[PDB]
Amino acid sequence: MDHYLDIRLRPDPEFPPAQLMSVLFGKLHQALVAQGGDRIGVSFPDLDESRSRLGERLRIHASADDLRALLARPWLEGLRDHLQFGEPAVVPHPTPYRQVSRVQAKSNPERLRRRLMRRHDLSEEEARKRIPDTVARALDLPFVTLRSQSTGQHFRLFIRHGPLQVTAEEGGFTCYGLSKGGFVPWF
Amino acid sequence: LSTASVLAFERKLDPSDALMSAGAWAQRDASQEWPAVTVREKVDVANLPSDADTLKVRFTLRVLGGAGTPSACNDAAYRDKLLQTVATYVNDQGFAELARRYAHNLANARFLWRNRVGAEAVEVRINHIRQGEVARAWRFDALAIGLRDFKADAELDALAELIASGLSGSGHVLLEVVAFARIGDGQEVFPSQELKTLYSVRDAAAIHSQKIGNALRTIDTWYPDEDGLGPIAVEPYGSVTSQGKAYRQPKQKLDFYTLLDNWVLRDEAPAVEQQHYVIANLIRGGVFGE
Repeated sequence: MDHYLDIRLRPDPEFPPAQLMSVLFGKLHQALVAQGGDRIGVSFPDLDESRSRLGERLRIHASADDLRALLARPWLEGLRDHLQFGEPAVVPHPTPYRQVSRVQAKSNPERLRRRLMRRHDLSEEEARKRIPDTVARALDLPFVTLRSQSTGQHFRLFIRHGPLQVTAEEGGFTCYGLSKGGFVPWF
Repeated sequence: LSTASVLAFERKLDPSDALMSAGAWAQRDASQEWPAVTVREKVDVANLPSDADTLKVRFTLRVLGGAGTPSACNDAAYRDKLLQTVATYVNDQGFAELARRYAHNLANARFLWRNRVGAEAVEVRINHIRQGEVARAWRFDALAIGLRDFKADAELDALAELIASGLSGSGHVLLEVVAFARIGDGQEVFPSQELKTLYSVRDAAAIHSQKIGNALRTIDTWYPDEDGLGPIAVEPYGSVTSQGKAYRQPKQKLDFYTLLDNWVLRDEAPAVEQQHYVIANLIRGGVFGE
């Protein structure tokens, strides 16, 4: 990534930080996966595990040509009122190894029992008894509040931050920005 | 000359509930007969009809006037002194500054709280109803106009003059606000939550009157310390719910109560900005004294 674009979310009284960042992530998801591109990635420079927050600013790590069209796109724009966005800047030569990822697991015994009974044609009791209380697992990492048709209340967003390494392997990222199995430049 | 234990000021610029409906941007020209948005169950969420890309919000606004005029006051001397100070302020300078700021808020989509977020095009049309007829209309664009920045415009100036006249008591003023926001097909609106229960009138979703009047009065931009946040809804003690921090603390001299007490009893004229803030607070109304 030869150009780094730093999008700083400006504080606003009308909306909270969590809702604003959720809107930002949602808007970016459609602006990156649908738009295409070989490598599309962003990182949270303010990420801290003490407060369990997602950071007060975001950094989109992409190429120079990729960022040139990303900011100009209408979808990715228009939110300049609440967020301060600059232009691409060359990242510092020293860089750490960090991979941002998402944790996928189900915390509901019902989903597992239904999925099992709808495949092997089991009974209601067979699926209920087969799912014990030790089968309910969910990520405990910091999860930003994203409210959508999935959950009425604030729903957690599972984001896994990769440990710091020396060797940094780049490559193509996901569409919604999920980890594709490689780290990203950490500045 | 102590203060009056009983003080009340009737609110001015009091809006009504804000109804919501759905339609298409093409149909914006003639919003009549637009189907309303009905609450549904899943918790409860409200989404536009299957084929609808534009949201409509309609709420009226009245200008009563006589902001400084107290509804109830224990002492006559205090009331007269207050009225004199208010008259002096009006004579020196008119409400054109407040009217202009209010005009900007109405032009932009600041009233809408969450629906505007992620809104590509918001078109507002503010009419003027006199004797049942539309005397003069105006059409603005919320997206192009800065939400946190105040810019001068001919239409805005004319609207500010009309509002200033109404507040001064020249004549009755009625404003019909209509907003159109492009979100997307099957998107989810964010109405005012009720104590999840969504606010609904006549089996139609809407937004609370106070929730709109709170945003319309975001005129507090003179706080002692600025971190770049922008205008804060005019409130005593400059309190902010979302930020969880209270600016314009009582320790300083910028406090509303302190400023009013000094400017009335002690005849200490505060900065012009503070005078505007005090007039805005009086317009909002409340309970003072003891």
